[PDB]
Formats: sequence, C-alpha cells, structure tokens
Amino acid sequence: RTGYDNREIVMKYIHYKLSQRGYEWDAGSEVVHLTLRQAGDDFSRRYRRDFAEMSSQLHLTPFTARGRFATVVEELFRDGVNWGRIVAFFEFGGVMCVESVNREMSPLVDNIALWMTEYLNRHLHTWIQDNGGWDAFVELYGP
Ligand SMILES: O=C(NS(=O)(=O)c1ccc(NC2CCOCC2)c([N+](=O)[O-])c1)c1ccc(N2CCN(CC3=C(c4ccc(Cl)cc4)CCOC3)CC2)cc1
Repeated sequence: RTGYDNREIVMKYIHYKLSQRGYEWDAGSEVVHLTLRQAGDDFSRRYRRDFAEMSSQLHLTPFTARGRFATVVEELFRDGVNWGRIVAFFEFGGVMCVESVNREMSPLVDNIALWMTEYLNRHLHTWIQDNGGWDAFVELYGP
C-alpha cells in the first residue's frame, strides 16, 4: 500500500553500520537512507558517552539479545516518539549488530533486523505517518 517496505530501511542501515567497521563488503535516486545514515552518524558523535556506555554494557548472548532489545526500546520510547528517538533506535540496532559480529554471533544480525522491522511496522509506523512520513524526515534533515 505505502509503496515501500520498512525492512529495506532497516537492511540498508544495518549494512551501512557493518560496512563502516569493515564487517560487510561495500566499495563506499533514494534519499531516505542517506538522510538516516548521516543523522545517525551525527547522533553518535553528539551522544558519544551514551554510545560508548551502550557499546560496553550490552553483554549480548543468543538467549539474552531478544530481551535486551525489547527493554532498551521500551525505555527509548517511554515518553513518546520524535524523529531523534527514531534515529537513536536505528543507532541502537546498529550497536547490537556490531556487538553481535564482535562476539562471533553474526547470525543474530538477521534476528535484530527482524525485531527492528517489526517494531517500526507495529509501533512506530502510525507516528511516522501522522508526522508527515519519511518525506517529512527528509525535508527536515536531508540534503
Ligand atoms: O533532539 C532530539 N530529537 S529531535 O528534536 O527530534 C532531533 C533533533 C536534531 C536532529 N538532527 C540534528 C539537526 C542538526 O544537525 C545535526 C543533526 C534530529 N534528527 O532526527 O536528525 C532530531 C533527541 C536528542 C537526543 C535523544 N536521545 C534519546 C536516547 N538517549 C539515550 C538512550 C538510549 C540509547 C543509547 C545509545 C544508543 Cl547508540 C541509542 C540509544 C536507549 C535508551 O534510552 C536512552 C540519548 C538522547 C533523542 C532525541
């Protein structure tokens, strides 16, 4: 119906975060993916302390990742949604994927991509559509 699939925004974002570390191949039209990447890179520069704390406190394992993902996301959106919190959600998913590869649990990346897609589709999609859609995010933060 929308003409797009949020799974693609998730897959492209995770691919970019892994590629930045040399964890996935990338030699280095659509504007949403570039806008989101840039916003997330800036978010992690501004909130470097929160990023470093999140990157060392996760202690991810295959049985604990699901619960940790849900708990952090619930904390993130407890006071409501805005674009910055959506950018923070992608950055959090990125940290979970990078940590999963670091801990030799690369298959978890596919599960994290599914949980992010499901949360965007079921819990954030209404807010996004009510707030001008991805079009409004690009109008505010895009080139
Ligand atoms: O300002 C905000 N929102 S905004 O006004 O919508 C807005 C403004 C400007 C711009 N972009 C800028 C425009 C000017 O040029 C440069 C770009 C955009 N944007 O979308 O691009 C949107 C805003 C600020 C901070 C914020 N977080 C919330 C999360 N928290 C830590 C935390 C968790 C957490 C910890 C680590 C990691 Cl990796 C992830 C999550 C998980 C558990 O919970 C706590 C840290 C602070 C949320 C929203």
